[PDB]
Amino acid sequence: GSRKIIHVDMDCFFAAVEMRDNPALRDIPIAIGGSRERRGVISTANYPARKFGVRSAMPTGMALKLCPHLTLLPGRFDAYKEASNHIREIFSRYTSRIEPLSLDEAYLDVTDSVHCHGSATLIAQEIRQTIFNELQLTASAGVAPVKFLAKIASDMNKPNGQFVITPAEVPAFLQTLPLAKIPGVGKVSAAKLEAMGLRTCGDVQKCDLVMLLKRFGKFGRILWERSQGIDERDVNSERLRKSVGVERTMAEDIHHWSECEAIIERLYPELERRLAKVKPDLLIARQGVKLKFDDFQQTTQEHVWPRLNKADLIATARKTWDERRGGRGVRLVGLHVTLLDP
DNA sequence: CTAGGGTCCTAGGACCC
DNA sequence: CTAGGGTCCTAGGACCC
Ligand SMILES: Cc1cn([C@H]2C[C@H](O)[C@@H](COP(=O)(O)OP(=O)(O)OP(=O)(O)O)O2)c(=O)[nH]c1=O
Ligand SMILES: [Mg+2]
Ligand SMILES: [Mg+2]
Repeated sequence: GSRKIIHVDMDCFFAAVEMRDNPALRDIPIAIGGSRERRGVISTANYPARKFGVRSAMPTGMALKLCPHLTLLPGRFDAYKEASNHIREIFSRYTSRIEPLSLDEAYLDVTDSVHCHGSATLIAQEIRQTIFNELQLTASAGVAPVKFLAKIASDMNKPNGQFVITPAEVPAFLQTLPLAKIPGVGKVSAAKLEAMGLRTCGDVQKCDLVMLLKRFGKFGRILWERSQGIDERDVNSERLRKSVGVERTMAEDIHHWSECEAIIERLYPELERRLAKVKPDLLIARQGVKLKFDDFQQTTQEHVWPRLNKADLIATARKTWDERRGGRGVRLVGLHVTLLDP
């Protein structure tokens, strides 16, 4: 045999950084997100805000109606990136088998670690404590024989705790595990399963695999596997970004093409900078645009293209604007690139 | 009264052999 | 008295943080 997988996850990541750097924000409801005037949402919130119901992805106006004392911060990305680089270097003291999933979390494979006598429990404990020292931030961790259980486990003694699932404990832990707790099983999937009388991993273990393949395709095989603790996904330390985009939601819907082009002119230098970091010569596989309309419908138009090119993005966006807008107002415009393969 | 990044999967149809 | 099957494009969506 069994692997030893750790998932490490920072507690309230953006709000914890802001609370550390400004202690007057410790005991008051705060969130990182865009204002109502800017038609924004909540990136995350601290625990004082959360007991009022403030959640990641909530429209900021709803957040303020739920928590009128909410203090709203714009977010300091360089502060968060600095912390994220530090925790990942901490991870590297313990193993090179590191798969970051976002700024604030990573799977570790410590199957063959000679740290703490190979105890994944003590390694996770030591990683959490080293992060508290040095960074003055708290993390939670999960320890399990496979990825998705380690990720579920990191949520169970959150914040500032951990939870271990041994191979012996997996069958009991699975029997009653709500399917919605499985990463990748979101609102729509969960509801379709519920409509089918499937709520827990116990329910799916009684199910015909062919039946699940019929109704769900590949996802049905994943659901069948995870429901009995099968998850052979290896921790991969060699993943690279495959795309780069820049996009903006305007405070007011635009209705004139010239406004669309003007926004593209503002977006293009930013996309160029970012593509330059990871690909100095700007060579790409595809590039294209995104529009989102006043009804929250959105469309993307992209095409094979060898090199980032502003004039081609504008011409593309003119086509999208002319052919797909349908007379609607546009609330967002975005630019997009997909990188080459090897 | 609904962000901005991204991952991955599926599907319809063009293209290739 | 005409190509199926594979691959490539491409748009859209579920989902993740
Ligand atoms: C979920 C989510 C997170 N984020 C950002 C803000 C978070 O600080 C960071 C990591 O998100 P999460 O790890 O999902 O949330 P969190 O760490 O803030 O809360 P928890 O302690 O329960 O794990 O990513 C968004 O911008 N939008 C989102 O929808
Ligand atoms: Mg977190
Ligand atoms: Mg996280």
